[PDB]
Amino acid sequence: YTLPAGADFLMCYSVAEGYYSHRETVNGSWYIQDLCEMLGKYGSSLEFTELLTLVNRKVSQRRVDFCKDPSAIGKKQVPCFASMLTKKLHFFPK
Amino acid sequence: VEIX
Amino acid sequence: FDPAEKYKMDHRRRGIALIFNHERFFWHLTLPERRGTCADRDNLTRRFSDLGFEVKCFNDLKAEELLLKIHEVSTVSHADADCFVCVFLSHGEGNHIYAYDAKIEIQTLTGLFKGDKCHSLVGKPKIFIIQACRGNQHDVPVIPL
Repeated sequence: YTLPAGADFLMCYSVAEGYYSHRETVNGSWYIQDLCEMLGKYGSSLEFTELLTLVNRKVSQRRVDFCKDPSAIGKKQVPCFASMLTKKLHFFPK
Repeated sequence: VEIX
Repeated sequence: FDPAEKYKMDHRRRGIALIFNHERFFWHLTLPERRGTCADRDNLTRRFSDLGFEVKCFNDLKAEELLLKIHEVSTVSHADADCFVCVFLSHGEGNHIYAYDAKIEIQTLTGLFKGDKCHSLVGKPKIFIIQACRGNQHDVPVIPL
């Protein structure tokens, strides 16, 4: 079979459409911190979209704990990934 | 925490 | 039809992981500094290096420079690579991210890697990772019933 020219893209966003995304001034962004933790732990074994789903859960557990603007306290973030992948993706040790 |  | 089919990840190289790291912006964009972003860049470099990627970082590129660099990478051969990864760490809104001096629409960046534009990545994963705001809504907390 031929393939569509649009196929096999995976777009991994730190937050769903239309929203603010959060970044800690020392530790880095919520999303990249949790992505990197999951990569360290599971990158070499789990399927990558499976891993990204774990990242969705990790980031969803976080909240703005302190903020100069009291209305922003407790605010949230869910990441969003878009798959045009056609197969399972693993990064087993080469 | 800062906004991106 | 194999429901367990996997991408072939047995090429000579894992492939390239580009990281575009943006910390400060042209004064007139009125965008605050992104403290903590180099922490992200370094964290990603370690994790992706450990997965076999050849990681290349670029810091605070102007839009013209960024687009040149991404065009360059899209035109080199990925024949002996498993996949391609491209990370943007910056400000954003709508469907765009910011380079140092100007917004870039995400579709402009991804379009360079579509099958007809980048033959050597046809059939291989093309993975884009974007840390950036995407609008002005601040999501609120809810609880289940």
